[PDB]
Amino acid sequence: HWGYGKHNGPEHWHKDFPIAKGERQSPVDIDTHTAKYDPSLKPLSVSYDQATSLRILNNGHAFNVEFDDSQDKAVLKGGPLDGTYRLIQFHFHWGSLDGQGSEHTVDKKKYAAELHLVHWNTKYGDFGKAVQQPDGLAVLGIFLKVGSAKPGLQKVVDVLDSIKTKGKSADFTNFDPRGLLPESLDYWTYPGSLTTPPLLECVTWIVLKEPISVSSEQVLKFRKLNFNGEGEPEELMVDNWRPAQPLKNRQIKASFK
Ligand SMILES: NS(=O)(=O)c1cc(C(=O)CSc2nc3cnc4ccccc4c3[nH]2)ccc1Cl
Ligand SMILES: [Zn+2]
Repeated sequence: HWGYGKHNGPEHWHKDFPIAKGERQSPVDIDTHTAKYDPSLKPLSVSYDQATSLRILNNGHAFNVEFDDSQDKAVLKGGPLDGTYRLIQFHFHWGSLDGQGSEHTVDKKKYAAELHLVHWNTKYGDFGKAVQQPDGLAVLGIFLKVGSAKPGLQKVVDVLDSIKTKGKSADFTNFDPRGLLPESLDYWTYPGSLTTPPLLECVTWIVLKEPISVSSEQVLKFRKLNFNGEGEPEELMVDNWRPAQPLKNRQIKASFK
């Protein structure tokens, strides 16, 4: 039922999912001036050398590139995190125009898109149990701006026509998510939630300061995807972002400056 339209978009989600008005909802605006530099924060450890991508799926809201998370192969640690978080999937949120599309904002700035690399805490055994825990997930968020192409993105862009509509999937092996990372791993971090229903308050958000650039042609291909299934009226998959939510009783920490 939920989606991103006038009638079922973010401002409606609270009726099915009451925590949408909770105390640690995401995304948020990152006020860079009031983010607290924490010299005790560690460098993020991104260990994606042995990542095994499996498949790409249009789930009707976005597309997910899924990984084999049945061993410690692509893991996130360090940073604000205790213990080890395994990559399960990544996906993006993007706009109908270059001036919008990110979920997090930085001093109210919206990026064209935002990449979420979703990881679950191995102490909880699997993703489904992890999302019921307050430290269950760690999502690495990376902003996308439009400029020069991201060559490491092109494999993803080129398979989108094979997953145009809801429920379509395609094999997607040997994709290296290191090609989606900017040079710096400087980040902001704060406790929050899934940005999509069920909006569970289980995420440590780690948002990189440095965006990656992607070309106008790459983001255009995102915008040709469909939220509908095959054989249904075409509604372009665009503006699949949730706006900034109240920060409430939270502090955003900076690993830099
Ligand atoms: N936008 S986000 O917060 O990074 C984020 C997005 C998503 C998705 O939207 C993937 S599609 C997706 N469909 C479902 C259905 N039920 C779920 C129940 C619990 C948890 C996830 C669920 C889910 N995720 C999954 C995890 C995260 Cl952390
Ligand atoms: Zn997301």
